[PDB]
Amino acid sequence: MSEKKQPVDLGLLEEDDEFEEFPAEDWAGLDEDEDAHVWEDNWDDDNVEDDFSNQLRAELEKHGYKMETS
Amino acid sequence: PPGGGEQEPPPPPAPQDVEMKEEAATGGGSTGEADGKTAAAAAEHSQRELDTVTLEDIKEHVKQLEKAVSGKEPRFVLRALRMLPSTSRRLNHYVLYKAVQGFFTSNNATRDFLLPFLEEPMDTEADLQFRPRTGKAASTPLLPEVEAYLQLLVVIFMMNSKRYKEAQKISDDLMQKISTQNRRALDLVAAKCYYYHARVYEFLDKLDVVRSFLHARLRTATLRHDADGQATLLNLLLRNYLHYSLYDQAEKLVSKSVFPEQANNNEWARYLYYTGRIKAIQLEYSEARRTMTNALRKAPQHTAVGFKQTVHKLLIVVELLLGEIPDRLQFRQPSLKRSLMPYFLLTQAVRTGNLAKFNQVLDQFGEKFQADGTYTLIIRLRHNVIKTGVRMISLSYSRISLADIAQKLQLDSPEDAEFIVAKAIRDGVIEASINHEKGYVQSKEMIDIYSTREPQLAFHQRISFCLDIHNMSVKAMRFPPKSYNKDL
Amino acid sequence: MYEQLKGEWNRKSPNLSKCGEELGRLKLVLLELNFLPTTGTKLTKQQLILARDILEIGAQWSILRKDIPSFERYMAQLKCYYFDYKEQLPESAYMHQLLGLNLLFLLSQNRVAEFHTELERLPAKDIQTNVYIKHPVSLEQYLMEGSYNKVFLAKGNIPAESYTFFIDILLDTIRDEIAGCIEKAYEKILFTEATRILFFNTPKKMTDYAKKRGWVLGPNNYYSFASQQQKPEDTTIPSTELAKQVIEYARQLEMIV
Amino acid sequence: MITSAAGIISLLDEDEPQLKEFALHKLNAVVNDFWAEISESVDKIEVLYEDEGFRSRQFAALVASKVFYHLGAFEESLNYALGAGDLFNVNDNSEYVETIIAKCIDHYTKQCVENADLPEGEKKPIDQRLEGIVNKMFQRCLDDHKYKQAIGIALETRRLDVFEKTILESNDVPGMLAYSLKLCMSL
Repeated sequence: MSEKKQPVDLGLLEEDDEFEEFPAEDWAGLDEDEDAHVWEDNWDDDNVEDDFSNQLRAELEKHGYKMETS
Repeated sequence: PPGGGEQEPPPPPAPQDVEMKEEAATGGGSTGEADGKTAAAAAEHSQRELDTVTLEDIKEHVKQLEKAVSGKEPRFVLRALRMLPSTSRRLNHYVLYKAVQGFFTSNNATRDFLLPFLEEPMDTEADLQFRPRTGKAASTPLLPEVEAYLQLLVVIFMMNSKRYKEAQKISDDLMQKISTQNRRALDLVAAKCYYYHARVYEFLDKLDVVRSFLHARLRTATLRHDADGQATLLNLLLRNYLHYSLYDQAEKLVSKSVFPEQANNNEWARYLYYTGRIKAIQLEYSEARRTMTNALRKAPQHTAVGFKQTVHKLLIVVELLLGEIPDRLQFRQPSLKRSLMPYFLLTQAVRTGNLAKFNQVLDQFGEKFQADGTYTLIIRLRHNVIKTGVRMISLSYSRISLADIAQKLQLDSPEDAEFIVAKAIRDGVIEASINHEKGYVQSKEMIDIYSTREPQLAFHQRISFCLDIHNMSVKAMRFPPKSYNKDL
Repeated sequence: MYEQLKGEWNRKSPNLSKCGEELGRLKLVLLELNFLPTTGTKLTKQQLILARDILEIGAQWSILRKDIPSFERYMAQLKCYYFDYKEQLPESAYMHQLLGLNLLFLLSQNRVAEFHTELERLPAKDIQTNVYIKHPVSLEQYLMEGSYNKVFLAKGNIPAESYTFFIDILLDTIRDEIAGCIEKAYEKILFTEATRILFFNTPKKMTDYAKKRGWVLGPNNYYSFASQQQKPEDTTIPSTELAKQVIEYARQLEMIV
Repeated sequence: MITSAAGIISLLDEDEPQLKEFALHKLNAVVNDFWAEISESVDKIEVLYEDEGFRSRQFAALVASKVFYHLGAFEESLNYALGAGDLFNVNDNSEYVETIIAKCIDHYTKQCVENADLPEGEKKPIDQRLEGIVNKMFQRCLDDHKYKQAIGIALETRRLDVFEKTILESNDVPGMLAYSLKLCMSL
């Protein structure tokens, strides 16, 4: 049919009318580091990145202190 | 006054040529194509009419045409009327009535002349001979034009268009079952009608009329159908069954019949998403995963973007149930991206699986995914967290500690450790060895693949199934060359 | 209308042989009174919703007498007045009570997939702050946990609501599966964990399950046999069906030719 | 009226048939709505049909005969439309009645070809109500004959006295014998 795409796209225009170019520019803050970098790698890098965005992000600086303590 | 007054009679005089040329091209192309033998040549205008419909779905047609452009509305087909022979003076008339509106002006209006659209369908639609194909080829394209802008009391005008549609053709028909190319057209044409004022239907009403008749019209085809249009009429029934049916003793496995040759190069995808949406509530892990991902991968023609966010979103919604959640990886379009822009923090919050934090995280910014309705598979997710996390424990080492991995699973007791690990053991999805020598629980955790482990029996079935798919594809390169050399 | 019916209605009758006469009596009165919902003239909602109510409390004594085909009979007939087109039907205060025992019945009969597809209609936000509105689905998410310890500690967390014995009907009808899955016994399991996981000191599990499982009972251990013992195939019969595959490859490759 | 009612299943699974009978009556209204909700009670309908305990074999065999062609083969529907015994049924333009007399006529003349090559010995029984509802709609065509299909079906039915009543009231009798032999040498 593809006319049932129309109310789903009315939902999409409501989603784009939630925030008007606030997520395109702010998420483009991450996209400008992420544009033209292959985003299959950005899922692994986003995976371990968001995994370590909580804690122990760099952590290789700490392993030299983990030598004498462990 | 000079700005739009000088550019007013300029812009307009441009969709007139392509719409009149289009209706003469597909009208005279359809009648002039299948006129002699409609029964021999079939479905040649199937892709033509649907591609014109999807070609006119993105019409920017009426923006200013409420003001003094409405001469196109009282004019219509007017081809070869009032007498089937001696149409040469009517060949003069074709230029005449188009030329009358081109001398000075025309008395025009929008909402007055709607109801006497049945003046010619009382006596002669076009010719008194090709009345079915010229009747639907006359009426059915122009009804979404005037019944476009469904809002602003055109819903009642849509009801007038409904009863005119049924009243001339689809109350029963003029000849029950036409049994020609316009019967096969009238399947998806009448379907498309019912989808079009299905917005009128669900707008205020619900299931309680033409949908209940559509089972009788669904079986009035005699059964001898290829059932393509019968399947399209089934799709509105199943989408009607999406929002609230929940009973499974009819449509689920009962509606499941012969599974006819139902192709359309769209209807596999959207039919399959519909049955995967309803088969997604019992949490199908094997079947709906692969075939609903397949239905995501179908319909590449017009967009792969704007609609497949729904089969995609539902797909990853049921994919994170299994512990392994693949994100948006290989497809780059900023529609699915904004679709998962709320979903990203929680779908990355699947794998680490922290109970008390992510329980707050879901409902915390939960606006639209928890306003999407009744919190069902997310409420199964809320205790699926520790099951997918302990499935990652199954992807980790064997022995279960009482402090390290019990504390790590936020679950600090001897009983519940072996108990809920044992709830993963009663699944059968894993491989584990329940042993108590000193009280510690072992597992052999053998994830060894069938490489040097019964390979013949293992990809035995892979050989048979794969060769059947490749060899029915060999049938699919045998028979369409028969469909090439058939005409010559 | 035809008579009062309210004398023995609220009268909590221990004897249901008295209620069988009133019950089939109401079958004889409602026998002409159009069991199917009737939207004609719309003032029949009084007798149709009171007919709903007497089939509701008649279903209550139908489970008090513990009659299973009668139970799905009265629930399948009460759905018809629950599921109707007119939303002018006022909601029973005991409607969610009886639907909650319907969820009890679905988990009791192990039809729980149809519970899971039934889960869309029930959070309609009528109350949602009463504990019984949330109770069978929370108990079922405990089932998807499998956690019976929280259920067993949660036995007295239900108030003086009199269906805790019906919850005990559920606990008594799931211990076949809980005890069966804990005695699934892939390698072997020892008795002293079955001291805690298996139930109280009355030895009914080792009595009934010695005649149900019919296994070997060793020196204070629970033994597991017939586990991954199977000898692999001869490869000859699958070579014959592979030969039939070769026949069908000569067929499907070369039939029309 | 109803769509998803399963109380009608439990009433169909119930004795004291004075409650069964109007339940089946209200089932015959909602059958075109849902034949697949009846698909689970097909077994109980068959059980109350096969015995002669329940009094109406055609209220059973009509329901089963109208749910089978919605479910499966037209043979199994046909065995209960033809096996419904005496059926008081007017001619209607409804799909159900014309399909069951359609497959009835088709399988009837199927039997007539199956026994047209066997004049004697091992003759298969043909129930007489089949002859009645074939010749009832057939003679219903032969109110005026419609000047064509009397000899056509009369050759298709392979039966002996079916065509002497056609030529009794027949206009342009050499037109009917020449039209007749014209069809006969063309087959």
